[PDB]
Amino acid sequence: HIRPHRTILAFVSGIFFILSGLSLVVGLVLYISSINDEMLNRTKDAETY
Amino acid sequence: KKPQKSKPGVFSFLDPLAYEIWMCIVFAYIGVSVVLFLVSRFSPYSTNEFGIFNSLWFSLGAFMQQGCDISPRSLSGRIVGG
Amino acid sequence: KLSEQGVLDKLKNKWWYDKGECGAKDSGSKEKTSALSLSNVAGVFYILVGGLGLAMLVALIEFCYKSRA
Repeated sequence: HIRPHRTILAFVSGIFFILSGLSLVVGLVLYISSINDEMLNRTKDAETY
Repeated sequence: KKPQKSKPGVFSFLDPLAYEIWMCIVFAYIGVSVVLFLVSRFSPYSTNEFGIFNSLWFSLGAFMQQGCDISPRSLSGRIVGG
Repeated sequence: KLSEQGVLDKLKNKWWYDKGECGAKDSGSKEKTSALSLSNVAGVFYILVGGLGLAMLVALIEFCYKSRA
């Protein structure tokens, strides 16, 4: 934005934004999966919630 | 005790999948359409048509298994489609 | 004499099983059905993101072949 010449700066910055979100998805998918199976292994009881 | 009828919820059709899955389908929907636009509209592109309004429409038709008007013709476009 | 009358078998059936906290039909009676979790279908998401990254690597090497040509 400071230097409008050398137009390659906007395109490369777009790639870092897209690779940021894809890294955030596999962060959330691995997070939610690691939470769900830890509720699964515990032994069920009638008196415990 | 006499059996009584319980009214189901209005969104009970969403029950065979968990709500954590329905969130990730929307996240995967946005992620493919952004990548498919970027990988198709490069700097030398010919006569390409995959804009962002076409790329959201292609991904919506592919999930619902209802077909599409147009298909990717570039190899990187066919990978992200398949 | 007690062994042939089944009295030794009747006593073992009483203290072991009838005084048991959980019976065979106790755990057998409880069934439930569960929704699919993310951990079941998590591998298809891992194929999907890896399918995205390979498409970007092909797009780089094709432009490099176009620039040489």
